[PDB]
Amino acid sequence: AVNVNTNVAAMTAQRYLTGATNAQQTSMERLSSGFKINSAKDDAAGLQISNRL
Amino acid sequence: INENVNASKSRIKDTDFAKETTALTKSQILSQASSSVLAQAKQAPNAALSLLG
Repeated sequence: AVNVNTNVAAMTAQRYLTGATNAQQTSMERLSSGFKINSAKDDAAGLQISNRL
Repeated sequence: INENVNASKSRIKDTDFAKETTALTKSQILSQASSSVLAQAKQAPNAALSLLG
């Protein structure tokens, strides 16, 4: 059916665009800093050992 | 005592050119890596124009 109140395609494309944008932001932070461990979210365990090293 | 005092002053005060030149080159590469990431980031909001907004 064709409806104008809602657009399922619009919601899905937006969601995958926000996920892709999040991937772009986390990646670009990695190159600029040079570290793949910039916050506990990336790796909580890996951050702890790395700081100990 | 003059030579041994000077050598101690060397280990503390004088710079290690081998280690410092490496630290300078590393810093430059991160300066260029951050600059490149910045340019890629400046076009992040430009995608909003593709939304015809």
